[PDB]
Amino acid sequence: ESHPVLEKLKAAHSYNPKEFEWNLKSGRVFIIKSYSEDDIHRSIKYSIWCSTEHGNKRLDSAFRCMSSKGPVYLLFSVNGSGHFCGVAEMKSPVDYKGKFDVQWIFVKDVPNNQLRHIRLENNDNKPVTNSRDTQEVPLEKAKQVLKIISSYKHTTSIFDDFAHYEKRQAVVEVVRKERQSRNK
Ligand SMILES: *Sc1ccccc1C(=O)NCCN1CCOCC1
Repeated sequence: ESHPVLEKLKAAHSYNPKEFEWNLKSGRVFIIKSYSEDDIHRSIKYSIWCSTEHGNKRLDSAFRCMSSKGPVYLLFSVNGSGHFCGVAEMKSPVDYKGKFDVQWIFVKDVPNNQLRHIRLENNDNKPVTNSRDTQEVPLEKAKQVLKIISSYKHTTSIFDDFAHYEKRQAVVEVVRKERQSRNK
């Protein structure tokens, strides 16, 4: 049983492409720390993201500075998960509490133990796996991360729980409408 939303997305997008250029000629790369799986699922299916107010202004500034002279890539992980879950390219400036277009490219779980050896000089030389939201990754270390994420032979991804997230969204909307209706 495969869900038609996911079937539609997989046919319209080339997720986890075999020929991905990790040795970037230019670009900027940022960590995104999400609060929940549900937000990741929502972002993949609608091609949008919202950071915090401060996070939005940092990504807005970076995208407009890049002026399409190179990509802005976002490396996604939810707080506490122990893996990265995909990478998207930022595709629009922030629109105002503030959302922007993203294009998901990799959707796959990469355990933190494959990336912990990469450390970020611009964040007290901490592992890239102990970053906060919108932490920027230096270009050479971004190449190392993207090469590992691109080539890692993943065993699972959020897509394996896709129908679960669909039902969760649908139930949440009905619970809210009933609750709003009882307040009137
Ligand atoms: S608005 C959006 C778009 C795509 C995926 C998730 C979301 C979302 O609703 N996020 C809610 C929590 N955010 C945390 C950071 O501050 C903004 C809201």
